[PDB]
Amino acid sequence: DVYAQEKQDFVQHFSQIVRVLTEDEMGHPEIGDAIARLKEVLEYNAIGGKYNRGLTVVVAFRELVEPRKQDADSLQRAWTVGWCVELLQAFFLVADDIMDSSLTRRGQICWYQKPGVGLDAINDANLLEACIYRLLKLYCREQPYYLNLIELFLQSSYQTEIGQTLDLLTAPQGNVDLVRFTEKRYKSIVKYKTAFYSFYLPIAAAMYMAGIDGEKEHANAKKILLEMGEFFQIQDDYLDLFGDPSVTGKIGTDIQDNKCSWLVVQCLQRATPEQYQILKENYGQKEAEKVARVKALYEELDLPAVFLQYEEDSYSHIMALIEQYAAPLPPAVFLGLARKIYKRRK
Amino acid sequence: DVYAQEKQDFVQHFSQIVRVLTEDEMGHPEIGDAIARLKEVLEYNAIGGKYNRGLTVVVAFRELVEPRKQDADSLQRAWTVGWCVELLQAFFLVADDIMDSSLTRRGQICWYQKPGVGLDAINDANLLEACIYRLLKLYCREQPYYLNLIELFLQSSYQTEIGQTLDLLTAPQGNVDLVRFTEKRYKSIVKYKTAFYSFYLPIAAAMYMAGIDGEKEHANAKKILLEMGEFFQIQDDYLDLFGDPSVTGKIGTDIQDNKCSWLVVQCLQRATPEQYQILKENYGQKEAEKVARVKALYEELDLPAVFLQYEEDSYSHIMALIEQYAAPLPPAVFLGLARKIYKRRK
Ligand SMILES: CC(C)Oc1ccc(-c2ccnc(NC(P(=O)(O)O)P(=O)(O)O)c2)cc1
Ligand SMILES: CC(C)Oc1ccc(-c2ccnc(NC(P(=O)(O)O)P(=O)(O)O)c2)cc1
Ligand SMILES: [Mg+2]
Ligand SMILES: [Mg+2]
Ligand SMILES: [Mg+2]
Ligand SMILES: [Mg+2]
Ligand SMILES: [Mg+2]
Ligand SMILES: [Mg+2]
Repeated sequence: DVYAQEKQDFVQHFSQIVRVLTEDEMGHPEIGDAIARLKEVLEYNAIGGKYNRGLTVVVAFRELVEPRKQDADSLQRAWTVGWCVELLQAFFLVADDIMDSSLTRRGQICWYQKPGVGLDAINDANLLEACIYRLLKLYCREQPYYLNLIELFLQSSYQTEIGQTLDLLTAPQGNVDLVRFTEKRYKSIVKYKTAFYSFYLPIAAAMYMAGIDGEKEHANAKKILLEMGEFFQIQDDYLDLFGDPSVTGKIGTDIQDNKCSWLVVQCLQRATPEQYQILKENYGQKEAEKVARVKALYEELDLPAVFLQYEEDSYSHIMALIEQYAAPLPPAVFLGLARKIYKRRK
Repeated sequence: DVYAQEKQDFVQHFSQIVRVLTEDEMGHPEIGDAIARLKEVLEYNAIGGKYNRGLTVVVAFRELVEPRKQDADSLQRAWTVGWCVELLQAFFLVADDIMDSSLTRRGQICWYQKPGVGLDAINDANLLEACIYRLLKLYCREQPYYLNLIELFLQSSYQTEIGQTLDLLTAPQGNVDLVRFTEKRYKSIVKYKTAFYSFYLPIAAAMYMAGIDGEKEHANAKKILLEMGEFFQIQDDYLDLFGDPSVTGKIGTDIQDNKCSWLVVQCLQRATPEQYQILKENYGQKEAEKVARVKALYEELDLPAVFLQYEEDSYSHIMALIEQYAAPLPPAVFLGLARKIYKRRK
């Protein structure tokens, strides 16, 4: 609703972000070709997703700062920092698509699959990460929350990389890992790989920008936001397989990649010993017929209906956590975000 | 000399660095497997090089801080920050070896070529980068130079990535780029990809730790150190091809990878029109016979002797820059480093 509202406004600011990041081109002409590559990287990889994280920073900021303190420069810093969380996302996805052997992202061929790009996209991804701290320095360097924001982005990156490491370790190519795909492990993976940077980070950044820096306040927000991020990753796994690629913009790879998906964890909890064999013989391999076999098993087990029920119960639980932990922050802060992702198809 | 001295001391501290980075394992057992992977990454990828950058931080620190201000904690911070520049190096090399299709590094198979690793090494490389800011926070957070060090590492990373981008852009696979391999372009590539992080960064970090933060002082040091780093990269290119892989620990790939190497730039300046054709038909391709053809051309052109002369003249020039710009810093600071790299065979 409020997200829907701010969406055109937020995307319109992207041209300024690009302009400012590429403005070193007059002062140091010797790096002109690299800066033209950076602009190409930014245009391809920072546009076309939902902008949920960047929008959350902007919306939260507006709801947390007294309107009389929202002058032009303040607002600009807020949307700049929203764009930083978007650049973080861009960095992670570019690299992740290489590591997951993915084909499409946000409705187009993955950056690394473009002819002429390939593993150069590794450097590209890191340049996106570098842009975050260039923007923080250009816009927020004089603010009392500058160090807090730097440390929050760096810590958020580390936690996300640790998540990514548990993701890759639980999914060896070439090895059947069924014994490792447990509820407990799944929760640990998604807490680190998705929830810190996609839920806690944007709200925490707007909190620090609003001068809300207390540990108790951050720990309360974190309780809501981490559970929100677990739920969002369960949706992401559901969408990898049962989503429409023309709506989600991406082709699924979790089964081929041997991933500890929410779907395989649920499959294992309900599997007969015979169906367990079907999973063991078919999971984590590149053959289309083996992937289809696993999908048919999930459908045979009513997993889409089980996903609908989990989502209702978990949404109710997040709503209870908001009732417990939102204060003294406006509940709308957390609700706008829950409503943006409840029942999402992309 | 002084580097030779501090080398066993510096390497001995690596076990503490590992211990402290892996100490989150008692508090959050859920990330234990990721932290065991991080230790494996650190042990494989942070050990076995020359430790020139880490040692430079330690040596410079000792020479810049009054001995009476060098207490146990101070020294520990200094070697910790030396280890940060080593982790930066580890991050860059792991990723670079993927992008360059390299085989060996520091005397062993490149991390990404280890069976079971492959493109997971992308996440590994970034975890190494994350460790830098974890160590800065654990050891330097209360110091007046904390922000300065954070911003120096982040800026140094960005400049190095911009260098890497000019390197990749000047070396397209599958395309003959001979027209782009100019003196001017070469100097711009190596200034950004090597000189800022390998020469300016360690000395600048020890300067900031010694409370030397003035812009004029940093700009003078930079003049010496950037020229030093250009010269060091010219040596690196010379070693890619004419070095002993059992001494350098790495197999060369510049000719196969179509790189704007110092050697190809020199080859082009002296080539007859016929030899230019030999280069055009043979450079930037994977065939062993084509690589050998290019090497024979370089040897036919006395390029090893031309490298010896350039090195003498450039070393003399760096020495002149030290005479002009060292003050008020001890010249030994820059000389120890020049002497560590003059005439190096690895
Ligand atoms: C350094 C870089 C390799 O680190 C990361 C890169 C990407 C990610 C990450 C986190 C959460 N989601 C994704 N992508 C999703 P997605 O491909 O969009 O479905 P996942 O592959 O987890 O299902 C990537 C985490 C860390
Ligand atoms: C994000 C990551 C991809 O960025 C970088 C990674 C590595 C480098 C870099 C800088 C200087 N030297 C190297 N390696 C050398 P080397 O392989 O050791 O001979 P080069 O391939 O330039 O000849 C790598 C620069 C940036
Ligand atoms: Mg993934
Ligand atoms: Mg993925
Ligand atoms: Mg997914
Ligand atoms: Mg390279
Ligand atoms: Mg290389
Ligand atoms: Mg080299």
